Amino acid sequence: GSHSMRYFYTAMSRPGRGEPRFIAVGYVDDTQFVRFDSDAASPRTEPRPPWIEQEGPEYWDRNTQIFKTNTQTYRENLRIALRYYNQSEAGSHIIQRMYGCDLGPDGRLLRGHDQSAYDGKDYIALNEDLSSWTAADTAAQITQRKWEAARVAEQLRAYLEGLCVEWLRRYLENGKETLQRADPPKTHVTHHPVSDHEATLRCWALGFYPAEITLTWQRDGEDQTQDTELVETRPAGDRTFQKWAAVVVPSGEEQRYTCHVQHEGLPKPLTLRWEPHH
Amino acid sequence: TPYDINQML
Amino acid sequence: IQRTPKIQVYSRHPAENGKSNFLNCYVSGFHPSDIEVDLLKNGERIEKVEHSDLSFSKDWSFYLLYYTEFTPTEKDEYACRVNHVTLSQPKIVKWDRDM
Repeated sequence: GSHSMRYFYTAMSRPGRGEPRFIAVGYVDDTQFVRFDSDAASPRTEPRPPWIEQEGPEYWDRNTQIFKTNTQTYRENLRIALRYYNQSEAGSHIIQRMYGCDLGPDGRLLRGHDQSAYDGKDYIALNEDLSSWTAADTAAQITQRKWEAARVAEQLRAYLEGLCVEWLRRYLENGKETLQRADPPKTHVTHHPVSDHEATLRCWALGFYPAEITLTWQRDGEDQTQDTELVETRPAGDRTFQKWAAVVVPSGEEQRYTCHVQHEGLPKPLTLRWEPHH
Repeated sequence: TPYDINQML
Repeated sequence: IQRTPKIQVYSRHPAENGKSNFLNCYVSGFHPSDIEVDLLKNGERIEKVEHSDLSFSKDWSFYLLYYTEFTPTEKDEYACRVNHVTLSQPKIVKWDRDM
Protein backbone atom coordinates (compact mmCIF):
# COMPACT_ATOMS: atom_id res chain seq x y z
CA GLY A 1 0.00 0.00 0.00
CA SER A 2 1.83 3.04 1.29
CA HIS A 3 5.63 3.37 1.27
CA SER A 4 8.29 5.56 2.78
CA MET A 5 12.03 6.21 2.55
CA ARG A 6 13.84 7.29 5.74
CA TYR A 7 17.50 8.27 6.58
CA PHE A 8 18.71 8.10 10.21
CA TYR A 9 21.91 9.90 11.37
CA THR A 10 23.54 9.45 14.78
CA ALA A 11 26.64 11.40 15.91
CA MET A 12 28.10 10.47 19.29
CA SER A 13 30.93 12.28 21.05
CA ARG A 14 33.31 10.32 23.31
CA PRO A 15 35.81 12.72 24.91
CA GLY A 16 39.26 11.17 25.34
CA ARG A 17 38.37 8.38 22.93
CA GLY A 18 38.77 9.93 19.55
CA GLU A 19 36.62 12.09 17.34
CA PRO A 20 32.85 11.81 17.35
CA ARG A 21 31.34 8.87 15.55
CA PHE A 22 28.89 9.28 12.66
CA ILE A 23 26.58 6.43 11.45
CA ALA A 24 23.99 6.82 8.70
CA VAL A 25 21.49 4.10 7.76
CA GLY A 26 18.86 4.27 5.00
CA TYR A 27 15.51 2.52 4.84
CA VAL A 28 12.50 1.93 2.57
CA ASP A 29 9.65 0.90 4.90
CA ASP A 30 11.15 -1.67 7.37
CA THR A 31 13.93 -2.78 5.02
CA GLN A 32 17.42 -1.39 5.57
CA PHE A 33 19.36 -0.81 2.39
CA VAL A 34 22.47 1.33 3.12
CA ARG A 35 24.89 1.93 6.01
CA PHE A 36 27.85 4.27 6.68
CA ASP A 37 30.12 4.23 9.76
CA SER A 38 32.97 6.68 10.23
CA ASP A 39 34.43 4.14 12.67
CA ALA A 40 35.13 1.51 9.98
CA ALA A 41 38.57 1.05 8.40
CA SER A 42 37.95 2.60 4.98
CA PRO A 43 34.46 4.16 5.68
CA ARG A 44 32.20 4.03 2.63
CA THR A 45 28.47 3.54 2.18
CA GLU A 46 27.61 -0.16 1.98
CA PRO A 47 24.67 -2.20 0.50
CA ARG A 48 22.28 -3.88 2.92
CA PRO A 49 19.58 -5.39 0.54
CA PRO A 50 19.83 -7.27 -2.80
CA TRP A 51 18.21 -4.51 -4.90
CA ILE A 52 20.60 -1.62 -4.25
CA GLU A 53 23.73 -3.52 -5.36
CA GLN A 54 22.93 -2.91 -9.00
CA GLU A 55 23.53 0.82 -8.46
CA GLY A 56 26.56 2.11 -10.33
CA PRO A 57 29.95 3.28 -8.94
CA GLU A 58 29.04 6.97 -9.22
CA TYR A 59 26.08 6.28 -6.89
CA TRP A 60 28.32 4.86 -4.15
CA ASP A 61 30.80 7.69 -4.50
CA ARG A 62 28.02 10.30 -4.44
CA ASN A 63 26.81 8.64 -1.22
CA THR A 64 30.21 8.21 0.47
CA GLN A 65 31.23 11.79 -0.32
CA ILE A 66 28.02 13.09 1.28
CA PHE A 67 28.39 11.01 4.45
CA LYS A 68 32.09 11.85 4.81
CA THR A 69 31.12 15.52 4.62
CA ASN A 70 28.30 14.90 7.13
CA THR A 71 30.79 13.34 9.53
CA GLN A 72 32.77 16.62 9.64
CA THR A 73 29.58 18.75 9.92
CA TYR A 74 28.03 16.77 12.74
CA ARG A 75 31.37 17.02 14.61
CA GLU A 76 31.10 20.83 14.39
CA ASN A 77 27.41 20.67 15.42
CA LEU A 78 28.30 18.70 18.59
CA ARG A 79 30.83 21.45 19.55
CA ILE A 80 28.31 24.22 18.68
CA ALA A 81 25.71 22.34 20.78
CA LEU A 82 27.95 22.66 23.84
CA ARG A 83 28.04 26.44 23.51
CA TYR A 84 24.23 26.66 23.06
CA TYR A 85 23.65 24.79 26.33
CA ASN A 86 26.70 25.94 28.34
CA GLN A 87 28.01 22.37 28.56
CA SER A 88 31.46 21.09 29.49
CA GLU A 89 33.84 19.44 26.99
CA ALA A 90 33.99 16.31 29.22
CA GLY A 91 30.55 14.82 28.76
CA SER A 92 29.51 12.46 25.96
CA HIS A 93 26.59 13.71 23.82
CA ILE A 94 24.43 12.62 20.85
CA ILE A 95 22.80 14.44 17.91
CA GLN A 96 20.25 12.43 15.87
CA ARG A 97 18.50 13.37 12.60
CA MET A 98 15.48 11.57 11.00
CA TYR A 99 14.30 12.54 7.53
CA GLY A 100 12.49 11.33 4.42
CA CYS A 101 9.29 11.21 2.36
CA ASP A 102 6.03 9.31 2.50
CA LEU A 103 4.41 8.13 -0.71
CA GLY A 104 0.65 8.02 -0.87
CA PRO A 105 -0.82 4.63 -2.05
CA ASP A 106 -0.63 5.79 -5.67
CA GLY A 107 2.88 7.25 -5.90
CA ARG A 108 2.89 11.00 -5.18
CA LEU A 109 4.37 12.79 -2.14
CA LEU A 110 1.99 12.41 0.83
CA ARG A 111 4.32 14.27 3.27
CA GLY A 112 7.94 15.17 3.96
CA HIS A 113 9.82 14.82 7.29
CA ASP A 114 12.95 16.21 9.00
CA GLN A 115 13.49 16.22 12.80
CA SER A 116 16.64 16.66 14.91
CA ALA A 117 17.32 15.74 18.52
CA TYR A 118 19.93 16.60 21.13
CA ASP A 119 20.60 13.94 23.75
CA GLY A 120 17.30 12.17 22.97
CA LYS A 121 15.15 15.30 23.17
CA ASP A 122 13.56 17.15 20.27
CA TYR A 123 15.62 20.08 19.06
CA ILE A 124 14.32 21.34 15.70
CA ALA A 125 11.72 19.89 13.26
CA LEU A 126 10.65 20.95 9.76
CA ASN A 127 6.86 21.56 9.85
CA GLU A 128 4.58 19.68 7.43
CA ASP A 129 4.39 22.70 5.17
CA LEU A 130 8.07 22.07 4.34
CA SER A 131 8.64 25.82 4.71
CA SER A 132 8.90 26.64 8.39
CA TRP A 133 10.49 25.25 11.63
CA THR A 134 9.51 24.30 15.19
CA ALA A 135 12.43 24.86 17.59
CA ALA A 136 12.02 23.18 21.01
CA ASP A 137 13.95 25.73 23.09
CA THR A 138 16.05 28.90 23.01
CA ALA A 139 19.12 27.09 21.65
CA ALA A 140 17.16 25.58 18.81
CA GLN A 141 15.86 29.11 17.97
CA ILE A 142 19.45 30.12 17.32
CA THR A 143 19.59 27.26 14.81
CA GLN A 144 16.11 28.16 13.41
CA ARG A 145 17.12 31.70 12.40
CA LYS A 146 20.43 30.49 11.03
CA TRP A 147 18.38 28.11 8.83
CA GLU A 148 15.65 30.60 7.99
CA ALA A 149 18.40 33.09 7.10
CA ALA A 150 19.91 30.52 4.73
CA ARG A 151 16.62 29.24 3.27
CA VAL A 152 17.42 25.64 4.20
CA ALA A 153 13.72 24.75 4.19
CA GLU A 154 13.75 25.65 0.50
CA GLN A 155 16.44 23.08 -0.42
CA LEU A 156 14.70 20.46 1.71
CA ARG A 157 11.26 20.97 0.16
CA ALA A 158 12.91 20.46 -3.23
CA TYR A 159 14.57 17.23 -2.04
CA LEU A 160 11.49 15.85 -0.26
CA GLU A 161 9.26 16.80 -3.26
CA GLY A 162 11.62 15.79 -6.06
CA LEU A 163 14.63 13.54 -5.59
CA CYS A 164 13.34 11.78 -2.50
CA VAL A 165 10.25 10.55 -4.33
CA GLU A 166 12.09 9.84 -7.63
CA TRP A 167 14.52 7.46 -5.83
CA LEU A 168 12.04 5.90 -3.51
CA ARG A 169 9.92 4.94 -6.54
CA ARG A 170 13.04 3.72 -8.26
CA TYR A 171 14.07 1.54 -5.29
CA LEU A 172 10.47 0.32 -5.06
CA GLU A 173 10.52 -0.93 -8.67
CA ASN A 174 13.97 -2.61 -8.41
CA GLY A 175 13.06 -4.33 -5.14
CA LYS A 176 9.57 -5.32 -6.27
CA GLU A 177 9.60 -8.95 -5.08
CA THR A 178 10.18 -7.94 -1.46
CA LEU A 179 9.48 -4.23 -1.04
CA GLN A 180 6.04 -4.56 -2.69
CA ARG A 181 5.17 -7.95 -1.17
CA ALA A 182 3.43 -8.37 2.17
CA ASP A 183 3.81 -11.64 4.05
CA PRO A 184 0.83 -12.26 6.29
CA PRO A 185 1.52 -13.62 9.76
CA LYS A 186 1.12 -17.22 10.87
CA THR A 187 -1.19 -17.27 13.84
CA HIS A 188 -2.03 -19.52 16.78
CA VAL A 189 -3.11 -19.39 20.42
CA THR A 190 -1.10 -21.13 23.14
CA HIS A 191 -2.24 -22.02 26.66
CA HIS A 192 -0.13 -22.19 29.83
CA PRO A 193 -1.84 -22.83 33.20
CA VAL A 194 -0.89 -20.42 36.01
CA SER A 195 -3.04 -21.66 38.83
CA ASP A 196 -6.01 -23.95 39.30
CA HIS A 197 -8.27 -20.94 38.64
CA GLU A 198 -6.38 -18.99 35.93
CA ALA A 199 -4.48 -19.82 32.73
CA THR A 200 -2.61 -17.69 30.17
CA LEU A 201 -3.84 -17.52 26.56
CA ARG A 202 -1.21 -16.18 24.20
CA CYS A 203 -1.96 -15.19 20.66
CA TRP A 204 1.07 -15.30 18.34
CA ALA A 205 1.87 -13.61 15.03
CA LEU A 206 5.08 -14.67 13.22
CA GLY A 207 6.63 -14.47 9.74
CA PHE A 208 5.02 -11.15 8.82
CA TYR A 209 6.25 -8.18 6.84
CA PRO A 210 5.89 -5.21 7.15
CA ALA A 211 6.11 -4.62 10.90
CA GLU A 212 2.77 -2.84 11.28
CA ILE A 213 0.22 -5.17 12.89
CA THR A 214 -2.68 -5.04 15.44
CA LEU A 215 -3.45 -7.80 17.99
CA THR A 216 -6.34 -7.64 20.43
CA TRP A 217 -8.02 -9.98 22.84
CA GLN A 218 -11.70 -9.66 23.29
CA ARG A 219 -13.74 -11.21 26.11
CA ASP A 220 -17.43 -11.57 25.23
CA GLY A 221 -16.71 -9.09 22.44
CA GLU A 222 -15.27 -6.42 24.75
CA ASP A 223 -11.64 -5.36 24.04
CA GLN A 224 -9.29 -6.26 26.92
CA THR A 225 -7.09 -3.25 26.19
CA GLN A 226 -6.16 -2.65 29.82
CA ASP A 227 -5.73 -6.39 30.56
CA THR A 228 -3.62 -7.51 27.57
CA GLU A 229 0.15 -7.72 27.93
CA LEU A 230 1.56 -6.92 24.48
CA VAL A 231 5.24 -7.32 23.68
CA GLU A 232 7.00 -4.93 21.37
CA THR A 233 7.17 -6.06 17.79
CA ARG A 234 10.59 -7.73 17.23
CA PRO A 235 12.65 -8.72 14.19
CA ALA A 236 13.08 -12.49 13.49
CA GLY A 237 16.18 -11.95 11.40
CA ASP A 238 14.81 -13.15 8.05
CA ARG A 239 13.26 -9.68 7.43
CA THR A 240 9.99 -10.64 9.08
CA PHE A 241 8.67 -9.79 12.54
CA GLN A 242 7.09 -11.34 15.57
CA LYS A 243 4.67 -10.09 18.21
CA TRP A 244 2.30 -11.68 20.73
CA ALA A 245 -0.58 -10.64 23.00
CA ALA A 246 -1.48 -12.40 26.25
CA VAL A 247 -4.28 -12.35 28.79
CA VAL A 248 -4.87 -14.37 32.03
CA VAL A 249 -8.26 -15.98 31.89
CA PRO A 250 -10.17 -17.86 34.59
CA SER A 251 -10.12 -21.67 34.17
CA GLY A 252 -13.14 -22.89 32.23
CA GLU A 253 -13.71 -19.54 30.51
CA GLU A 254 -11.18 -19.72 27.68
CA GLN A 255 -13.91 -19.89 25.05
CA ARG A 256 -15.24 -16.44 25.84
CA TYR A 257 -11.96 -15.09 24.50
CA THR A 258 -11.02 -14.24 20.91
CA CYS A 259 -7.91 -12.85 19.44
CA HIS A 260 -8.09 -10.45 16.56
CA VAL A 261 -5.35 -9.90 13.98
CA GLN A 262 -5.13 -7.15 11.29
CA HIS A 263 -2.30 -6.97 8.78
CA GLU A 264 -2.13 -5.59 5.25
CA GLY A 265 -1.12 -9.12 4.22
CA LEU A 266 -4.50 -10.55 5.26
CA PRO A 267 -7.55 -9.93 3.00
CA LYS A 268 -9.88 -9.88 6.05
CA PRO A 269 -9.11 -9.55 9.81
CA LEU A 270 -8.60 -12.87 11.63
CA THR A 271 -10.31 -14.09 14.77
CA LEU A 272 -8.75 -17.04 16.64
CA ARG A 273 -9.45 -18.88 19.84
CA TRP A 274 -7.64 -21.57 21.83
CA GLU A 275 -7.83 -24.97 20.14
CA PRO A 276 -7.51 -27.60 22.87
CA HIS A 277 -7.17 -30.63 20.57
CA HIS A 278 -9.66 -32.79 22.53
CA THR B 1 19.79 8.58 -2.11
CA PRO B 2 20.41 11.10 0.79
CA TYR B 3 20.09 14.86 0.74
CA ASP B 4 22.89 17.33 0.28
CA ILE B 5 21.90 20.45 2.26
CA ASN B 6 23.89 22.31 4.93
CA GLN B 7 23.06 20.82 8.28
CA MET B 8 25.15 23.26 10.44
CA LEU B 9 23.47 24.01 13.76
CA ILE C 1 18.53 12.14 29.23
CA GLN C 2 18.68 8.35 30.18
CA ARG C 3 16.54 5.31 29.24
CA THR C 4 17.07 1.67 30.15
CA PRO C 5 16.97 -1.10 27.51
CA LYS C 6 14.07 -3.47 27.05
CA ILE C 7 15.21 -7.05 26.35
CA GLN C 8 13.76 -10.02 24.44
CA VAL C 9 15.47 -13.39 24.05
CA TYR C 10 13.84 -15.64 21.45
CA SER C 11 14.46 -17.80 18.34
CA ARG C 12 13.93 -17.01 14.66
CA HIS C 13 11.84 -20.16 14.20
CA PRO C 14 9.78 -22.19 16.71
CA ALA C 15 12.15 -24.35 18.86
CA GLU C 16 12.84 -28.04 18.07
CA ASN C 17 15.45 -29.92 20.18
CA GLY C 18 17.97 -31.09 17.58
CA LYS C 19 16.98 -28.79 14.69
CA SER C 20 19.33 -25.80 14.02
CA ASN C 21 18.07 -22.25 14.58
CA PHE C 22 19.04 -18.68 15.49
CA LEU C 23 19.24 -17.29 19.01
CA ASN C 24 18.11 -13.68 19.01
CA CYS C 25 18.49 -10.97 21.62
CA TYR C 26 16.73 -7.72 20.73
CA VAL C 27 17.52 -4.66 22.84
CA SER C 28 15.34 -1.58 22.40
CA GLY C 29 14.18 1.70 23.89
CA PHE C 30 17.54 2.73 25.34
CA HIS C 31 19.49 5.97 25.26
CA PRO C 32 22.39 6.66 25.11
CA SER C 33 23.71 4.25 22.45
CA ASP C 34 26.61 2.52 24.18
CA ILE C 35 25.39 -0.93 25.14
CA GLU C 36 27.05 -4.29 25.85
CA VAL C 37 25.05 -7.39 25.03
CA ASP C 38 26.21 -11.01 25.45
CA LEU C 39 24.56 -14.31 24.42
CA LEU C 40 25.12 -17.00 27.13
CA LYS C 41 25.13 -20.81 26.66
CA ASN C 42 24.93 -22.41 30.13
CA GLY C 43 26.68 -19.41 31.67
CA GLU C 44 29.64 -19.01 29.30
CA ARG C 45 29.60 -16.65 26.30
CA ILE C 46 29.20 -17.56 22.65
CA GLU C 47 31.99 -16.17 20.49
CA LYS C 48 30.61 -15.62 17.00
CA VAL C 49 27.62 -13.34 17.57
CA GLU C 50 26.53 -10.71 15.02
CA HIS C 51 24.40 -7.56 15.20
CA SER C 52 22.45 -5.02 13.21
CA ASP C 53 23.67 -1.53 12.31
CA LEU C 54 22.67 1.05 14.89
CA SER C 55 19.29 2.72 14.46
CA PHE C 56 16.55 4.40 16.48
CA SER C 57 12.76 4.58 16.63
CA LYS C 58 10.57 7.70 16.27
CA ASP C 59 11.01 8.45 20.01
CA TRP C 60 14.81 8.64 19.48
CA SER C 61 15.54 5.54 21.58
CA PHE C 62 17.92 3.02 20.03
CA TYR C 63 17.48 -0.60 19.09
CA LEU C 64 19.84 -3.35 18.00
CA LEU C 65 19.50 -7.09 17.24
CA TYR C 66 22.19 -9.55 18.49
CA TYR C 67 22.05 -13.05 16.99
CA THR C 68 23.94 -16.35 16.98
CA GLU C 69 23.35 -19.55 14.95
CA PHE C 70 22.43 -22.22 17.51
CA THR C 71 20.81 -25.69 17.92
CA PRO C 72 18.47 -26.05 20.94
CA THR C 73 18.46 -29.26 23.00
CA GLU C 74 16.61 -30.68 26.01
CA LYS C 75 19.26 -29.69 28.60
CA ASP C 76 21.14 -26.62 27.26
CA GLU C 77 20.32 -23.18 28.70
CA TYR C 78 20.62 -19.86 26.90
CA ALA C 79 20.43 -16.28 28.15
CA CYS C 80 21.23 -12.73 27.16
CA ARG C 81 23.32 -10.47 29.40
CA VAL C 82 22.96 -6.73 28.88
CA ASN C 83 24.96 -3.87 30.34
CA HIS C 84 24.07 -0.22 29.83
CA VAL C 85 24.86 2.99 31.75
CA THR C 86 21.35 2.91 33.31
CA LEU C 87 22.07 -0.47 34.87
CA SER C 88 23.34 -0.86 38.45
CA GLN C 89 24.77 -4.16 37.23
CA PRO C 90 24.44 -6.39 34.09
CA LYS C 91 20.87 -7.70 33.54
CA ILE C 92 20.55 -11.32 32.49
CA VAL C 93 17.44 -12.64 30.71
CA LYS C 94 16.98 -16.41 30.38
CA TRP C 95 15.66 -17.63 27.02
CA ASP C 96 12.18 -19.11 27.43
CA ARG C 97 10.80 -21.41 24.73
CA ASP C 98 7.23 -19.98 25.11
CA MET C 99 8.16 -16.27 24.84
